[PDB]
Amino acid sequence: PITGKVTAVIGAIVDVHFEQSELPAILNALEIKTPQGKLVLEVAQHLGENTVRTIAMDGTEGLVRGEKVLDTGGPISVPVGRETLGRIINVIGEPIDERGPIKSKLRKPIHADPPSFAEQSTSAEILETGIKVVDLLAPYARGGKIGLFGGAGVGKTVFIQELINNIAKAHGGFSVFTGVGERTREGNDLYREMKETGVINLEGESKVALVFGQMNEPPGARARVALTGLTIAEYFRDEEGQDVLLFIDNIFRFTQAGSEVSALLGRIPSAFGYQPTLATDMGLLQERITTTKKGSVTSVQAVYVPADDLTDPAPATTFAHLDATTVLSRGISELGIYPAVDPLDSKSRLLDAAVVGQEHYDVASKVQETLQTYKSLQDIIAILGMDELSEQDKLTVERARKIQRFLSQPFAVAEVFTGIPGKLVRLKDTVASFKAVLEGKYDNIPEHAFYMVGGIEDVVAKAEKLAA
Amino acid sequence: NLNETGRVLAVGDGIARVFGLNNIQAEELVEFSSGVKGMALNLEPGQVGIVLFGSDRLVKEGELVKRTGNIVDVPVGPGLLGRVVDALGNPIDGKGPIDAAGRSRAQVKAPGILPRRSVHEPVQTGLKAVDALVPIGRGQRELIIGDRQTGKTAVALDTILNQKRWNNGSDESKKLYCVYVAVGQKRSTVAQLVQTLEQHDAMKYSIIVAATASEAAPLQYLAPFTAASIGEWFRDNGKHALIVYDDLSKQAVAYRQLSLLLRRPPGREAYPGDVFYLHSRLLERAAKLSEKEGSGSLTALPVIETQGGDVSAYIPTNVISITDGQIFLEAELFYKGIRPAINVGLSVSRVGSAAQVKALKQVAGSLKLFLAQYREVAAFAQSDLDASTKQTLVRGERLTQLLKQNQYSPLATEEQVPLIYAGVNGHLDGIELSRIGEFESSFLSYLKSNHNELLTEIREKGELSKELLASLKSATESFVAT
Amino acid sequence: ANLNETGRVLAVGDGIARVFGLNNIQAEELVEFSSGVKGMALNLEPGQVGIVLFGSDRLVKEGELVKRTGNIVDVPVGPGLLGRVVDALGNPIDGKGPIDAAGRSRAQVKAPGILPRRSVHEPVQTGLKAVDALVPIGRGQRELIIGDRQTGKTAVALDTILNQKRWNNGSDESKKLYCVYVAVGQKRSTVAQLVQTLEQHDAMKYSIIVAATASEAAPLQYLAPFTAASIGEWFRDNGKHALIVYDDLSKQAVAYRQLSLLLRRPPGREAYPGDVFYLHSRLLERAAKLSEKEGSGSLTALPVIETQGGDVSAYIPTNVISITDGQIFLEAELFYKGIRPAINVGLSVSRVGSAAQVKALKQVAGSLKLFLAQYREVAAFAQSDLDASTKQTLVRGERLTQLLKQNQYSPLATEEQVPLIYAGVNGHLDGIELSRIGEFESSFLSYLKSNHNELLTEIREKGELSKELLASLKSATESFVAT
Ligand SMILES: Nc1ncnc2c1ncn2[C@@H]1O[C@H](COP(=O)(O)OP(=O)(O)NP(=O)(O)O)[C@@H](O)[C@H]1O
Ligand SMILES: Nc1ncnc2c1ncn2[C@@H]1O[C@H](COP(=O)(O)OP(=O)(O)NP(=O)(O)O)[C@@H](O)[C@H]1O
Ligand SMILES: [Mg+2]
Ligand SMILES: [Mg+2]
Repeated sequence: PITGKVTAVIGAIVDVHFEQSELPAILNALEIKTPQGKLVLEVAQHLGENTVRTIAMDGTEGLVRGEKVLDTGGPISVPVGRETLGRIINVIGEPIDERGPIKSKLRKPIHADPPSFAEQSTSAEILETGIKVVDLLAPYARGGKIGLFGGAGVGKTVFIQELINNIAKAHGGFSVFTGVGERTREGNDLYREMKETGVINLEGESKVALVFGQMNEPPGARARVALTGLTIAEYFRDEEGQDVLLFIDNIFRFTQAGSEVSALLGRIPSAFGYQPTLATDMGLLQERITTTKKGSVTSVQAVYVPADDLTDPAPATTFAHLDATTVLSRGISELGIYPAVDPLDSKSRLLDAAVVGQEHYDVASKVQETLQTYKSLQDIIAILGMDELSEQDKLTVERARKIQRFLSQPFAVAEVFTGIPGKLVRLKDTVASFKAVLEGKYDNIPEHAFYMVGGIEDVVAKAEKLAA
Repeated sequence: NLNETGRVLAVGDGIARVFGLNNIQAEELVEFSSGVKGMALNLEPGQVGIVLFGSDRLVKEGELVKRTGNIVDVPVGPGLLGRVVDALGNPIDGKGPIDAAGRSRAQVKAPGILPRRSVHEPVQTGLKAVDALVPIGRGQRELIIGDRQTGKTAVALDTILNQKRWNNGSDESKKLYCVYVAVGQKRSTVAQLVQTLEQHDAMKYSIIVAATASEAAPLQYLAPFTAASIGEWFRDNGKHALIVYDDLSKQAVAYRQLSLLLRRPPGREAYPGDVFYLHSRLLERAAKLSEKEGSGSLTALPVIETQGGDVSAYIPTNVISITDGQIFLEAELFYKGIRPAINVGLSVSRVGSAAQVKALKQVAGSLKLFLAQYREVAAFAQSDLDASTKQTLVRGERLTQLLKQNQYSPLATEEQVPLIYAGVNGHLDGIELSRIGEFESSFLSYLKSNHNELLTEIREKGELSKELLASLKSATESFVAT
Repeated sequence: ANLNETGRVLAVGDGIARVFGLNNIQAEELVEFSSGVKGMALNLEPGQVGIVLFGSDRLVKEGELVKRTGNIVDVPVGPGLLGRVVDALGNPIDGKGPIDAAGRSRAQVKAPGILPRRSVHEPVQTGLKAVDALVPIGRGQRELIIGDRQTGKTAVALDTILNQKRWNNGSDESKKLYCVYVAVGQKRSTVAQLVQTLEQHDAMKYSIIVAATASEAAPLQYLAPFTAASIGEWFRDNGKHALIVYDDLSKQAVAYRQLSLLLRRPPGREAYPGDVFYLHSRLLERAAKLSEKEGSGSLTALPVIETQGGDVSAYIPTNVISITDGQIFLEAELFYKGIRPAINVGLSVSRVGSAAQVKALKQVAGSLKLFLAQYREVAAFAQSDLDASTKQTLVRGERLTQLLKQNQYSPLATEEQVPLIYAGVNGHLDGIELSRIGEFESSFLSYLKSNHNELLTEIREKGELSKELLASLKSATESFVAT
């Protein structure tokens, strides 16, 4: 039962005294008992003379030099396993949904070493996502990191929610959503919509785990929450053998929080105000998302770009870790295409003849090149009319317009908002379906049949209902 | 003694470094021999660092300092309505003691994930441009941002003035109590503001928390949190209150002054690396509470001054990322005559339509669209144009003109929808741009004389049935032709 | 416990550990801590030693025992390191067990001076039609690969290594190029997936991977390129030829800035310390061709720098550009379009590799260098006239632009290259469609291999083009183009 004494308090920075050789290792959690509940402190420094500098995980107002501080023996630990699903959890593993304790079978330290170079999977491989646009044109790397672009107005929470769904049905993996610096109003929003949509099911079985680290929490808490969520997401990989999703929203706010803590600890800022540890801080988190011999954590991370400056160290360092991107757009939204993926903007390192196979690569490449030639025509189609189209071009324009609508898809999660049933489309479908369209086997099926349907058979079936 | 007392080690620049106070709490109020108070921000090993709430000619090396035992707090409750207080809740209006229902800490945890309900109720500013295009809901944080002298305060003040409609009733669910936080403004400005609210009989539902230009930084730093507690009494008791922080730039500045003087590590722009935490602590306290917790709400209109429209600057960036949207105001639009100088393409309400009277959502759903289209085709205003691109031009020019407004004259929702139905649905394209002013004036009065029926139904149902649009269409077309 | 040999930790934070005692420690000596984590004695003072940790600070407590090593920071070297993957302190991380080492070179070694060198003259063969014709790399040279994020930078280094398989199976001891690929701040998976690519192509057997990845403590990343240099130097010192790839020095410089700021050194340009030029300079200066009086061994460096948004005037880009012997600059604008390798010719140069170009390339690539930098002239001013005079240049250029396009993991022999550039330079493609230039190569090279293998063997053997062999190359190309 290792005790110490608060000797200094400056904002979220607390110094604490201990007896010779009873000092908690750097990164150990410490606890002060408040009337609120408990105040957790993360060791950050040995300053000398048996004192430690630590960063608070909640407010330090009302603290008093001399207050007793318990050493927890290790890093902050968090409940793991099936019992976390459907629950809301703060950085320190407490339930915050007023639904009683998470009587999880374990608790695990949020700071853990990444898999070794030996543990590393050797061949990158696709994560089948059930979503059409994504699996054909910008496929997710299994174990990879994917940056999700675009904020409000583009159907984001539903895209994220269908991923949770499809993955849990096609792979039997769960999800962890971690909100880092999220707006609280919006955390509440998301919780209410996860229950509405069924992905959180307070009576039955739940697909996702919620971890929140709000804006109003001190820098330390916001710096660390991503780790908490990851630790939950790691256990499903490591003990369950699951291909697991981890949503970090937003990854920019994790960089900012880390930046804030560094400043408060007295470190000289690097370029542009950022911490001097920006890259290793990023490394320490990202490197844990990966494929092991057991399975894989696959993370989808909302990325915010400051001033749209892709060179600002924040995105620059974040991008170094991204394997693919999914770009949701108001431009694709306004046209009537759900989900609102930009199929010429979303890019994947795994769209490669080596990874996905020549059949896959050839289809996807032409689909792009088609929609690209179609874009630079949107100008002259408005001026020269349509009649002034050349032999190949007149056909590919009418064809692109069909392909553009075949990339839309009804989501099983949105069914309650829509009424339309949801389809989970397989990759073998998607490639084949689009390979047939490209060649000219469905140039005589009217557009509306390609819109909001599943696998190729759904174009055939709907076209024969648009005749009754 | 030493546990409850201390001696002053050194003093200067509003900091007193003090020996003793061994039992003092982080951020405890203290009291010096001369009568000046101050708060313990730095509990260090040998000593406490205390920021002064008053001129530090009052303190001397060796002077005795007393614990008070309480973290800084403030009187809260309806006894404050119509009152102007300092940051600590001391009245300054000359009107005698403030009856408190109880006292409340400056720093308080924002409602968590759970006790919140989605924003769904209008905060009616009464400003066409806002209410139609950037709707604020009870619980929302909508930023008012812009350069100096652009109309930022006016936008809050006319919103405050508008609450007259419901604050003169008995239904307390509709009422919106008002807290205006004057931070770093000169005193006559705050005095000239109060004189205005008094003239518009809007003081009676308002609280002014004023930590002004020549006050100790800690008081300017504190004013926002202090008032937020005052505002929270309302929220916490099943009622609704609007808080205007005017402005958070100046607060950021006093916080920075404290921090550098206490020698805490500086960073970008010399703000301490917890300045963001300063504002998010504060703005996450605005909230719509769940039914289980009273259904009360606090709503925040923070103000931010930009320099040369540089939203990328440290504080503007923090705040823009913390809130739920910006109303962005511009010098150029102003001189053009577009007042409120709202730049629509840059303003947002992230809550949006769910915070908007259904009636206004109906006629102005398109309005969102057109001004957007207007702006793309904008530079074509200078000859040989399509029937497509000139129609865009004609309509836009008029809606832009419709949306102009005089200060201190916010309009009712039943006065807005018919003006915006008129604009949106083409009934203005015939009238010359010089007369869209006198037109709005004449159309409303006429509608009052003859069609008081639908005004009432708009006001009472808040919706527009199919018969109503058809009635509106009839009343409009009949006015235009005359 | 000696105070001379042993120490107690005073304090530990921000990557530094302060130790009391160690009174017989050397400046820059490795130490071992209680937990196994090692460090370096950076700053030596009255009453305490400043030690930089080679791992997490969590791993060192106040009051802890610290033992001297006697050794200055170093690594194992020798030929026993081929087909291995070590970390920056030479610790084996491929799970393949103990490193079999000929011995231990230091991390910081001085570069051979003015005397012990000779000029470069031997080809490092990349197998990349653009590099070998337009930016020839010598054995002992230092050529910087520089470009934006995701522009095939690594791809050039990698395909260069996979091209060495050609002679690294042979008997001739001298045309063998042993490799060192240094991963600095990369993802652990990327490096594992990269090894697997050296494995599949059977290249791993003549290469060495040294890795300090994204998550590892900064000083390990800072250290990695140096301990890689020593590993490489062995070959240079023992009459052999090693190729070293620093991937990348951007991230090393970033690691070094972290180290520097945590140590509170005055931050200069872009918050890099005063001595960041020096960091690289001392590194890249250890690449040399040695004089026959020193065994003729050669180290060759291909460092990688990452520009931001094409800006080469940034601090770190200009520093290394003013250390290296040239740059292969790869361009985001070209890479977007398909021209890959995206070697922006105009902005690319080799400074000493001139002497090192295989004559047969130099012959069919005669001023192809300065023509292509000048097809770039008209092509930027034709988007203005339909000129018959300047349309053959725009059709030589356009064809040649497609001729230098290349698939990845497809490096080519010298003999396969010279006739492709003959068919280009001499205009044999002008009538052939653009969309068929890629089909011309594959059909042509087969046609060459099936019939004219006498000509193909001969280019390889001589390294020259006899007027006879050029008068024959004319016949075989005209014959295939007509059908
Ligand atoms: N809707 C309006 N129509 C006409 N005039 C207005 C309007 N709103 C504000 N003004 C006037 O424009 C000037 C500036 O408005 P004000 O509300 O003082 O903006 P501000 O952003 O608070 N400037 P400051 O606080 O001094 O940096 C004042 O003279 C107002 O009276
Ligand atoms: N000659 C080539 N032809 C076609 N594709 C290529 C070629 N060379 C590289 N690529 C591909 O282009 C993408 C990026 O190339 P890469 O070699 O990783 O560049 P890089 O500069 O290392 N990017 P990064 O390391 O992430 O900053 C990868 O998918 C490569 O496989
Ligand atoms: Mg103002
Ligand atoms: Mg690379």
